Amino acid sequence: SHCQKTSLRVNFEDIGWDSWIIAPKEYEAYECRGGCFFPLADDVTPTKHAIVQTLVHLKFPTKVSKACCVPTKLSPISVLYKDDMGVPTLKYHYEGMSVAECGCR
Amino acid sequence: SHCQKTSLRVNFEDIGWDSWIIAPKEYEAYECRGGCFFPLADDVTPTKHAIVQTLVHLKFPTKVSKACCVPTKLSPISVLYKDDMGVPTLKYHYEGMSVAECGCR
Ligand SMILES: [Cl-]
Ligand SMILES: [Cl-]
Ligand SMILES: [Cl-]
Ligand SMILES: [Cl-]
Ligand SMILES: [Cl-]
Ligand SMILES: [Cl-]
Ligand SMILES: [Cl-]
Ligand SMILES: [Cl-]
Ligand SMILES: [Cl-]
Ligand SMILES: [Cl-]
Ligand SMILES: [Cl-]
Ligand SMILES: [Cl-]
Ligand SMILES: [Cl-]
Ligand SMILES: [Cl-]
Ligand SMILES: [Cl-]
Ligand SMILES: [Cl-]
Ligand SMILES: [Cl-]
Ligand SMILES: [Cl-]
Ligand code: NA
Ligand code: NA
Ligand code: NA
Ligand code: NA
Ligand code: NA
Ligand code: NA
Repeated sequence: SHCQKTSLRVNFEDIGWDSWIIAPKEYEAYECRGGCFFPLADDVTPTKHAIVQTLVHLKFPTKVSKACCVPTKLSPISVLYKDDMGVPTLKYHYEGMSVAECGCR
Repeated sequence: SHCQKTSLRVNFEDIGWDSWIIAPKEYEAYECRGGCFFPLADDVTPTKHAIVQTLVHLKFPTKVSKACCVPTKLSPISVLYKDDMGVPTLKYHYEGMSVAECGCR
């Protein structure tokens, strides 16, 4: 029950990107679910600040917050997008769109 | 009320690091408080995945989660630590201990 990568299928029409993304209709974004708490896992790759914060949160839960599970590396997808001239263009590596790694931060 | 850097003073005795950190006693870790929601701010430097996720969260709040405000860059501190030989040693740049920048991820 710790920080890891789960599935998240994102339909572009739901987020209102349909007016400038022809295809695909949906894609697999993934998301990062899971607690950042001790005992920690081997591959959350946690920062020292995350560790410190998680501990101060144990001592002072009402004041300080836990560290979050977040994407630590991202991947491109390809998209077929409406050009300002109204000409379908391909964006081969549309950066930052899918999750490669999660971690505590 | 958006993602930004607030103060967080961390006493090493509270987190149980006192047994191997002689000095300092306390330091300024900072933390990243604030919502990741729209309308966004100019300097959250948000990733496309964070933006997509925040939108899917609006449509499906019970299922998907918001994007978190997290440290995006960190700074060292210096620490005076007990060596395994029992000899105070200085760790001049103890990396990853303080927040330099926050962002939505
Ligand atoms: Cl899904
Ligand atoms: Cl466990
Ligand atoms: Cl641990
Ligand atoms: Cl670190
Ligand atoms: Cl809180
Ligand atoms: Cl472009
Ligand atoms: Cl490209
Ligand atoms: Cl290529
Ligand atoms: Cl891009
Ligand atoms: Cl404080
Ligand atoms: Cl606002
Ligand atoms: Cl915005
Ligand atoms: Cl991005
Ligand atoms: Cl949820
Ligand atoms: Cl060392
Ligand atoms: Cl050093
Ligand atoms: Cl130096
Ligand atoms: Cl280090
Ligand atoms: Na969904
Ligand atoms: Na408290
Ligand atoms: Na390629
Ligand atoms: Na405090
Ligand atoms: Na829902
Ligand atoms: Na220096």
